[PDB]
Amino acid sequence: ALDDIDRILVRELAADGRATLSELATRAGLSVSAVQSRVRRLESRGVVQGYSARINPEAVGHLLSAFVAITPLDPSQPDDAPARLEHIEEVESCYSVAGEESYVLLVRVASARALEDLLQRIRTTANVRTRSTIILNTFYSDRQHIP
Amino acid sequence: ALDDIDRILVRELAADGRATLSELATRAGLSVSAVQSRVRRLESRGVVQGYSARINPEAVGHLLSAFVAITPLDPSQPDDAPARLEHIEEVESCYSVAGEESYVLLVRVASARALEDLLQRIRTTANVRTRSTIILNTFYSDRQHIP
Ligand SMILES: CC(C)C[C@H](N)C(=O)O
Repeated sequence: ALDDIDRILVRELAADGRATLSELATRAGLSVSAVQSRVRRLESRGVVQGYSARINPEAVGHLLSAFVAITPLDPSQPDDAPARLEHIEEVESCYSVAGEESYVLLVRVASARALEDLLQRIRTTANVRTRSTIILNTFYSDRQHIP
Repeated sequence: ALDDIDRILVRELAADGRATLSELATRAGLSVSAVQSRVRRLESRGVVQGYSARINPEAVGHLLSAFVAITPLDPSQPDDAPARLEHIEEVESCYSVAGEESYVLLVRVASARALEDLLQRIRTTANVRTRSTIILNTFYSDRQHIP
């Protein structure tokens, strides 16, 4: 249930998550109260999940990033791997995936040696084997597309 | 350097892109002017790159997401696939990687049949082979860590 106004809003907020209400209003042709109200509804259905500064991972110390695919050492009991890895701050994303492995993580770390220590924490806390793909360079990311 | 006032600043902004200059400055131990100018140098030094709302992709009609691993077919040609694909909009992310493939893409798409289309386009436009891994579920996605 996304009408055209909602599409302009989510599209403007994808590009600028700090658009103020007056800017959005005068872009959608609405009152500032109507915008507030539409935005609130977007947030409470789960259309807008939240708002974030896009931080440069190199500037804060994360010089190495990697994809880690993980697969349960014993796939019999149901899977708590996402829940159990939620406590590891260096895991930034966690997806379940079709094919041979069961999840892919994106992980960020200070160095090669910090990566090896983190792979150990991952194997032990979710009881998983790991396959690691170091990222060499990010050309662009999160380029969110509203059709 | 990142003066750890700067650290409490980027942590607060990573979890809330719409925190306001006022509510920051408090939990920061500063003034709505100090806080305010700092944040402008953070965007200047490329430490915060942007602000974005986090849009749920299913809610806007991206029912299938995928990692698409790509390798150029001819190594006598310049390897420019990131630039070559930058105009295709359903490629949300592009990374060069150290593993089997040269790059990894994250792609979002309407349906299994639209993915087939998109892959064929990726292949004919960069000049690549594709190997894709279907995302079943996002448990959490860019939860940025600041040490
Ligand atoms: C989500 C996973 C436990 C499923 C498995 N990797 C498959 O492709 O069938």
